[PDB]
Amino acid sequence: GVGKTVLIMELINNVAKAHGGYSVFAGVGERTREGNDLYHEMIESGVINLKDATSKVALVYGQMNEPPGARARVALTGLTVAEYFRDQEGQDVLLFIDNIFRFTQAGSEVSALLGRIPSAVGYQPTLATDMGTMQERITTTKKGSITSVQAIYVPADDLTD
Amino acid sequence: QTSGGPVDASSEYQQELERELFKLKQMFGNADMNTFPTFKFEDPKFEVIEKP
Amino acid sequence: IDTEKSQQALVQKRHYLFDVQRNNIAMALEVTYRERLYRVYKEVKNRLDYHISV
Amino acid sequence: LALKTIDWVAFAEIIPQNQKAIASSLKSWNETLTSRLAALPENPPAIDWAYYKANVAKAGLVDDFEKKFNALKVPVPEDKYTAQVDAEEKEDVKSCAEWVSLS
Ligand SMILES: Nc1ncnc2c1ncn2[C@@H]1O[C@H](COP(=O)(O)OP(=O)(O)O)[C@@H](O)[C@H]1O
Ligand SMILES: [Mg+2]
Repeated sequence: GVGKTVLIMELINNVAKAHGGYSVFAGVGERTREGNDLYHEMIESGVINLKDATSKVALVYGQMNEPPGARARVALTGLTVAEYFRDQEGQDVLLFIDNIFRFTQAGSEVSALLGRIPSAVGYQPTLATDMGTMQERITTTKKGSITSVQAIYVPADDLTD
Repeated sequence: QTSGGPVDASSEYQQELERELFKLKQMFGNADMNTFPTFKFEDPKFEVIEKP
Repeated sequence: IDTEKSQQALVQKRHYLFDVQRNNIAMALEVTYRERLYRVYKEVKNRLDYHISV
Repeated sequence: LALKTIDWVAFAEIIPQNQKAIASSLKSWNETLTSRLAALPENPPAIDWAYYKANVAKAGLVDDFEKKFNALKVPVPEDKYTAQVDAEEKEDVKSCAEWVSLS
C-alpha cells in the first residue's frame, strides 16, 4: 500500500499509449478487480479495441486467486508473448509485470511440497537460479527492444528479504 | 549445387533477413552506404574583438 | 613619479590583449580544420565497415 | 602552429573594467581550445585498404571510395581575421606609444 500499482498505472498512462510499438501487461498474482479496471480503462481509451485489429496491448492474467503453479508460470506466459513481439516482429515492446514477487512466492509455496530443503526465510533453495532463468529472458537484444517495468512487492517492508 | 540459388536453397528466412540489415542499417544511420558520402563543412563563430 | 613609471610598465604589457586574440583565433581554425578531417574519415570508414558488416 | 605563450597574470591587470566580460570570455574560449586541440591527433589514422580491398565483396566501391577520398580536397578555412586583429594592435600601440611619450 505505498503506490506500486498507482505508479505503474501512471507509467502506463504516460508511456504506453504514447508509444509506437506494442505493449504487454502480465498480471502476476494481484487483485482481479485491478485487472478488470485495467481492461475497461484500456477499452475506453481506445488502446484495446473490441471491433477491429488496432489493439496495442496484450493482456496475460493469473491473479492472487490462482493456485501457486499458475502464479509461477503466468509470468513466463507474458514473457513469451513479449518475446514473440520482440523477435518475430522486431517491434519495440513494453512489458509491464505486476507483481513479479508473486512468481518467487509461488515458487516457494510449491517448493515446500517438492521435497526440497528450504533456504533462508523458508524460501526455495533455487530462488536466484529460477529468478535468473526468468529475468534473463526479459531483455533487449539486437533483434528488438523490451522496455520492462516490473512492480516488486517487498515482504514486511524488508528490502533485505 | 547453389550457383542457381545463392543461399543454398534457403526456402525461407529471406522474410526476416532483410529485417536484420534494417536493424543493422538503423545502427549505422539512414544514408545509402553504397555511394560516397556528401559533405557540408561548418565555419567558426566570430565577432569584433577590438577595444570597445 | 614612481606611479607614472608603473603606468609605463602596464602599457608595456598591453600587447598580450592582442596576443590572446591571435592565439585564440589561430588554433580555433586548426580545431575546426582537425575536426573537419574526422567528419570525412569517420564517415568514409563508416560506409566501408558497413559493406563488411552486412 | 606557432603559438605564443601568454602570462595570464600580466593579461589580468591590463584590461579595463568596461570590457572585463569580453576578456574573461576570451579566456574561457582559450583553454577550451587548448585541451580540445590536444585531445585528438593532427591527422586521423588513414584507414587501411588491404583489409577492405579483399574482404569486401563489391567491385569498384572499395577503390573509387579510396580514389574519391584521395581526390577530396577538404577546404581548410583561411584566416581572414588575423590581420584584422593585427590592424587594431598597430593602431593601439600608436595610441599607447604617444602616451608613454607624454608621460
Ligand atoms: N501517486 C499517488 N498519489 C496519490 N495517492 C497515492 C499515490 N500513490 C499511492 N497513493 C495512495 O496510496 C494507496 C496505495 O495504492 P497502490 O498503488 O495500490 O499500493 P500497492 O499497489 O503498493 O499495494 C492508494 O490507494 C492511493 O490512495
Ligand atoms: Mg499493488
